[PDB]
Amino acid sequence: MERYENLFAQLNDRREGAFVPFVTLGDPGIEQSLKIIDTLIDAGADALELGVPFSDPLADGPTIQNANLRAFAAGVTPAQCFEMLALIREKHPTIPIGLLMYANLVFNNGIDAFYARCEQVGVDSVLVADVPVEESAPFRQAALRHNIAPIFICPPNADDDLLRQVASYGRGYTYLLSRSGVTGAENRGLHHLIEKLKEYHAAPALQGFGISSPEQVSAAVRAGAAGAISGSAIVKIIEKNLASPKQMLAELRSFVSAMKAASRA
Amino acid sequence: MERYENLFAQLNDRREGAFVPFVTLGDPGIEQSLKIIDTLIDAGADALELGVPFSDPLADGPTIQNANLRAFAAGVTPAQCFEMLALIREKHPTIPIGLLMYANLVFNNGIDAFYARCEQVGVDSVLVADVPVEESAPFRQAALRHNIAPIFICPPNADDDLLRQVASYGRGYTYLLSRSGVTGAENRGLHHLIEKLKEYHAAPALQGFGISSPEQVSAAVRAGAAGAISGSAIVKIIEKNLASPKQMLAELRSFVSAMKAASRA
Amino acid sequence: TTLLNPYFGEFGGMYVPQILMPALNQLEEAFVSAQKDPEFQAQFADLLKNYAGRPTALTKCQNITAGTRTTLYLKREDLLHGGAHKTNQVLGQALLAKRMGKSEIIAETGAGQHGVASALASALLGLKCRIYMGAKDVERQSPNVFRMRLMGAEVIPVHSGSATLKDACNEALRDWSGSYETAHYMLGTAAGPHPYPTIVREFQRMIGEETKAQILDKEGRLPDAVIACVGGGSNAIGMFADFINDTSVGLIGVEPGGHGIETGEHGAPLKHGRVGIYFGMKAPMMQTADGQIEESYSISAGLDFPSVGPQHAYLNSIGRADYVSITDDEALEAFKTLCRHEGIIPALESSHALAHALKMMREQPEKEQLLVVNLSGRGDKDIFTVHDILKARGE
Amino acid sequence: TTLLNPYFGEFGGMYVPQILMPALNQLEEAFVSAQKDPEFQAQFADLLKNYAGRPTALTKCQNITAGTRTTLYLKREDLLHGGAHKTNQVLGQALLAKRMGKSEIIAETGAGQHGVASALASALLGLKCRIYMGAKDVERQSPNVFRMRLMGAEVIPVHSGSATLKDACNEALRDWSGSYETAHYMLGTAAGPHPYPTIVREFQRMIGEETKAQILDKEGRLPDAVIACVGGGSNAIGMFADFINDTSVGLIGVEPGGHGIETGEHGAPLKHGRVGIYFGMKAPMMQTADGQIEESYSISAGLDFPSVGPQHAYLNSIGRADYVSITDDEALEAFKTLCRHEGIIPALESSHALAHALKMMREQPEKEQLLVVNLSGRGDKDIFTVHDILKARGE
Ligand SMILES: O=P(O)(O)OCCNS(=O)(=O)c1ccc(OC(F)(F)F)cc1
Ligand SMILES: O=P(O)(O)OCCNS(=O)(=O)c1ccc(OC(F)(F)F)cc1
Ligand SMILES: C=C(/N=C/c1c(COP(=O)(O)O)cnc(C)c1O)C(=O)O
Ligand SMILES: C=C(/N=C/c1c(COP(=O)(O)O)cnc(C)c1O)C(=O)O
Ligand SMILES: [N+]
Ligand SMILES: [N+]
Repeated sequence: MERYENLFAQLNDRREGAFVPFVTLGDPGIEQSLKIIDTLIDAGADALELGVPFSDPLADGPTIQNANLRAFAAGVTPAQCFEMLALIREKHPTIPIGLLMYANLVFNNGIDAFYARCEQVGVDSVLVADVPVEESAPFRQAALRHNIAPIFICPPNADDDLLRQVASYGRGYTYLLSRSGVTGAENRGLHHLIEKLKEYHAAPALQGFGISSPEQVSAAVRAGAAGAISGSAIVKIIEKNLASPKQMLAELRSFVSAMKAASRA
Repeated sequence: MERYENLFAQLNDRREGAFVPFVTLGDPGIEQSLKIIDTLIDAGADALELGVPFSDPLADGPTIQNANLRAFAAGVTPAQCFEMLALIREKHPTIPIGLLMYANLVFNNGIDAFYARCEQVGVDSVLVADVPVEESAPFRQAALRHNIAPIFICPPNADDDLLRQVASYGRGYTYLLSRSGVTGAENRGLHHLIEKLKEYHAAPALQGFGISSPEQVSAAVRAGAAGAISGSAIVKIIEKNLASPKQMLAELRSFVSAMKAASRA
Repeated sequence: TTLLNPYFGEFGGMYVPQILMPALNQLEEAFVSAQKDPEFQAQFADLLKNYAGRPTALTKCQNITAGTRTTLYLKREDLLHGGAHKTNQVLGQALLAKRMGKSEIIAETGAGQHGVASALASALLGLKCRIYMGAKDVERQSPNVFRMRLMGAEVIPVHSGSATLKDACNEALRDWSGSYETAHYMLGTAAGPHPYPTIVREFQRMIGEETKAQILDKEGRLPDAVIACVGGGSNAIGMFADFINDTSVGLIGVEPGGHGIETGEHGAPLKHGRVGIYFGMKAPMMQTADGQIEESYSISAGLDFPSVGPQHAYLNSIGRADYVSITDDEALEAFKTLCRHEGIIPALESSHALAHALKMMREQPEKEQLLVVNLSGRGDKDIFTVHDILKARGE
Repeated sequence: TTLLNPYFGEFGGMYVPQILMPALNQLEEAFVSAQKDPEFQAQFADLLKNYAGRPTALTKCQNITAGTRTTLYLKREDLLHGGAHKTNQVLGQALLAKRMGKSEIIAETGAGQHGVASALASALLGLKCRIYMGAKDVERQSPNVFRMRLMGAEVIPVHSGSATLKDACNEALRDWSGSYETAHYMLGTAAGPHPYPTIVREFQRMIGEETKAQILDKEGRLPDAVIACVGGGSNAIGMFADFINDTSVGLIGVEPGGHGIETGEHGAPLKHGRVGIYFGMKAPMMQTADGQIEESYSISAGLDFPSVGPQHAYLNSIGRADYVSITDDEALEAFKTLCRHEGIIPALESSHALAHALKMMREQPEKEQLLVVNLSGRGDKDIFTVHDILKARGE
């Protein structure tokens, strides 16, 4: 499909950046996770980034580490995640859905089969966090074969060759890393990269890592990014309100609405 | 003097071996030690072997180790021992008195001065336990200078050269070791040695180490030894009756009388 | 793009977040440059000789092969400064770190021997060292925690996951992904992303080089087999490397069988896992049907790891090396036997290799065979663990 | 009558009960015969090289002498199998025991390194080993108790006296006086009755021989001084011996100052005791006015001894060697400094020698001097003791 392409064209018209929340599928349970995701969308999420729980998430800090642990405590499996994704797409036909994957979950029982499953449930993109462009050939080939956008990372230490590869190999959006390190709202994190990506006709850039406030969202848009991703800030609201599922959704709605408002220029 | 010479001549006439108890001077206190020694003599002791408490008595097993410790707990010093010896000799003019010494106590403030002190209080012999004949020259010289008999050891592993040296260098009596090891009643321990000593005109032999019963005393006499020494067996009676000073002396008297009776042939 | 091949057949690669690729390429370039730099090689050789104590002895067993036709030598890496083979390649990587202008060191450790090595090299060469160690290992290898801290290293207990080596590896890599500008990640085994499996092999290969020279001097021939325990794979590849082209020499790697392969509580992914992608590499791993990484188990902290270095997976696949497993109880018996009959207290890791050699001898006692066991470390770190076990058994 | 001189000037001799003189004469004869037996020398050399790991490194300090004109080398006996120099002469005495037809070994131990050495040699060479150790030392050197027992040695705690090394010595000698027919007393220091001070020196003298060769190779000259801690005296006489006729080379022995010489709680009889007769020898000892032997004290179990070997008393008397003392706190600072700045964890015994070298440097930092410290052992046995202290101080 063309869900990212359609989204960015609409946002372009409305003079808007995208706001894209991340959560872990099945955190803190399947049913509450589905409600959380519906709340994110109703509150103004332009797209979703959704993590499949993985035993050893090496690009994630403690907040999202503990999200993965909560989902596992609820018995969440990749199979159950794909059932969730199907339900989400059934409810929401146009919102772009991207998965955050670790390589072994994609590789496990066949790379091609993984991307085929993504296509079946209506996923639009897959970001494999521990597969650099250098190792990406079978992943991006399988992705394109099944109409999935493979997402690649433009780090702050990116050189020209990486920029050209990311622009060529990637579809849907380009991930603009705010900083080195791992995910975390505690650690807050470039025009030359944004400009070069546009020169090489890369997919629109979403800034991610350490974005936890509306001011950072506004600033990313001002910089020329097409939008911003926030994960740990969202997940902290879940963690804080485990015993209060009703307040959890209210506070999620308030936060997402505020972040989305800041994307509007 | 000639106290050993006079004793053995008298015993020879009476067809008797000597019975010679050992105790530690000042065990369990000065006053009780003096009473113990008077009891030993009244009960039939022919001679005395008396230990001066030493911090590290390497030829002694646990029983006499603990006798030394008891005397130290009573604050007994070599100076106090010499005061005791003077009192003992004052009471008992003819009984031979031998000291069991460790080398450092003799060497400490002058070998010559030590033997001079022995002479002053009326000691007849000194056995330095950790000075073999090979190292004995300044000890036996000082001993003879002050009319003290230096005692030497004939071990069961004695060769001819040792026998000849012991016979020549020693006075008073020859110590016939029953066995290897250290003092102890728990460990019970030779005619060829007794005969060779007599051939070389050595001082009369007293058997010692592990002698704790009248049968062993009789057997030593039968073998041709001039007598027997018993230490740990005596000291055990002291140790057993610390809270009962009256029974202590009664049991000491009974035991010494029985051991002495067995020396009679 | 790389200067050297990141793969051993299908296995290996550089499966790290994109952020870390320049750090890995920099390290590779630095290594290739150092390997042809006579001054680097001289500095490394001088440290190995005059600081670490190389060459290490090759000891002929005098008693444990009695009545058999096995001749058994022990390569005595237990005599190396620090008490294990880990010290060799740490000295090389620390010199690389200095060469690259890094002032800090990150390391993971399980048995604490790599941690001790990282700490001592950092103290010597003026680097600030922090060490991740699983909380379970902090307890069962406690003497090395004390040693690391006395040498001024920061020791950070890891409570996540199994609280053992894989979890220390995770945290070390997470740390590096944010601190690579000033910290060198001194990976302690022949695993992880390229170039580490290659660098670690090349900085350990003096083990096998010395062994070859020593066995030729003493026996006038090559061994029938060399035998080494395999966690991540560094002491084994260090022993194996110089013998790979000597086709008559058997290469036998010994993974931990734990409570028994059938219990699932082991650390033997090479032979009982399946290929996956984790810790920067494509390699055999213990994993669930779903592709979650399984927790391993071994009585030995140093072997308690659910994957294995890619060069071992490759050497296995082509049949050049053979891999076996040894249980906790087999390793404990080998430990006791070496203590009592040769007067050497071996690391419990190394005891797995010895246990397999003892099996080779006992199963076929009239087979003529000349064997070398890599005695990768001494057992001081293990004596409290082993004693506690040999008390719940009477003994 | 003896084959060799039992005295060093006034000091030494054979002050044992008469029962033990044949055992000592037998041992002397066996030693003299072995010393000219090419097969004995070859067997001893082979064990030292291929089992124990000789020669040991000579390490130049890279950091702790910065800003001074001191060049400091460490003779790395900490790298010897077992972890201390004690292993050298135990291998020689064990071969002597076999030569004499003995099947059992008695040993005393304080730091437990001689105990570990006696146990490992007995396991290797097929001897039954029992070790006396003071109960206080069983506690503060506990890792070595575990090591001894794992190698099949019987460890017997001694509760009499100070429950430290002198009390272990007492019990070992008491035992031998009854068991000499079948047991060899493997005395662990250069003290006791002749021939032990001589035998122990000759079986340790490779320390100084190697040091001389190594320093000539690296510096082209002899050291200005060699520095070693002194308990009974074996590592120091082992370092000193080959330099005694090199009159330009200072010989500096370091006794434990404990809490301070003025407190009376120390182990420095050579310089602060007076001559006495005890443990089979005429030697300086800590003693009361009355001639009772005083209890010593040191933070280091291996130096906690109230006498000293007679050859050291002699070398002192003629001015060939100089003896000094170092307190607990000075030794602790040297321990910390070596750990943090050279990455070597030294025995607390050895730390006394290092502390004095550090004083020589710090007091006169523009004095040109080439120094060697005998690093007689590694500090693994001490790490729990040192940590507990460095917690009651904050740190
Ligand atoms: O707000 P934060 O700091 O929690 O960041 C949330 C990011 N969540 S995510 O799915 O986009 C994401 C994207 C990339 C990641 O790793 C990689 F860069 F190496 F690929 C990890 C997570
Ligand atoms: O009855 P036991 O077994 O207690 O023996 C008591 C002996 N007491 S003693 O003074 O004669 C005595 C005699 C000699 C000693 O040592 C030496 F032989 F080495 F010189 C020790 C004590
Ligand atoms: C995990 C660790 N040690 C592993 C180890 C191993 C296993 O690691 P390699 O497979 O990398 O050699 C073998 N022998 C010894 C003495 C070891 O300490 C560590 O010290 O960090
Ligand atoms: C008392 C003991 N050790 C003494 C020792 C000493 C002091 O002993 P010598 O004076 O005999 O070297 C020095 N260095 C080390 C490492 C030591 O272990 C013992 O291990 O029995
Ligand atoms: N493994
Ligand atoms: N001393």
